[PDB]
Amino acid sequence: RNDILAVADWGQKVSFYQLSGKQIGKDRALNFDPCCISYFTKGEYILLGGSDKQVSLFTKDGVRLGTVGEQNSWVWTCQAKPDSNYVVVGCQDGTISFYQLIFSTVHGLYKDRYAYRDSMTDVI
Amino acid sequence: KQTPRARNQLKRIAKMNWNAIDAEEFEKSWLLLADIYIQSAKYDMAEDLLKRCLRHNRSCCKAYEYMGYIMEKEQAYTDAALNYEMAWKYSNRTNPAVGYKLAFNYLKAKRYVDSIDICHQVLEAHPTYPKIRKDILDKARASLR
Repeated sequence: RNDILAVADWGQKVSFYQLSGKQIGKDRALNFDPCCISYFTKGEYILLGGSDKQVSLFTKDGVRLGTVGEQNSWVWTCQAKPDSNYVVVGCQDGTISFYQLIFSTVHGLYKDRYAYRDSMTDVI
Repeated sequence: KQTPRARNQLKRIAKMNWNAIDAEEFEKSWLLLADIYIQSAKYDMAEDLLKRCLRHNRSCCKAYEYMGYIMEKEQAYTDAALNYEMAWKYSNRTNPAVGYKLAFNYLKAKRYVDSIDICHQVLEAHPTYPKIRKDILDKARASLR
């Protein structure tokens, strides 16, 4: 079985474990206590919030991609809309924020060749 | 250790009024007199002098720390937390003990997340500072739900 469990510890790390108990890769050191780990619709990106008063987007491997929102308290939950780029962030202050994530097209073209950005970390 | 002589001398000093040239000497004198009073358990007049010093200067870290200790003695956890937070901010978080007291006061006031934040700040400042992982951070973590 090829299943991945993303784990957000309070030792400030995120791990990825297989169903057999073996780990996938190394840990990803964090400088904040995580309180919410989730996924997008097709499981392509990861949402991470917590002790940092902000929400971050990560690759499915755990490489940080950018900041979704900057909040004023701990983000206790960082879910995402079931079939869209919208994300909703609820924090301890009681604030609920509904962001729409927009991804910029990064590409170049020369005559008969066209390079573009795929999966936010690859060049096709 | 000529403490009574110092107490009488500072009683005399506090009688004179503050001036624009010896402000720091005045603040040191008032702080030492507050020290003597707190040692002698004269909380009221020490509080009065500390309020005086804070009136004449709004960023005296030691005065705020003394006020936090006084409010702790009366279990004024909200006021003690505010004073300790102010002292922690103005000291540029170079005194781990102040952070310890402040996190403890948040913990007692049932403000667990702020206590955890201050504990993280202290441990980042000093990873080896003991008695904070268990006496404060662990207890705050256990009380979240």
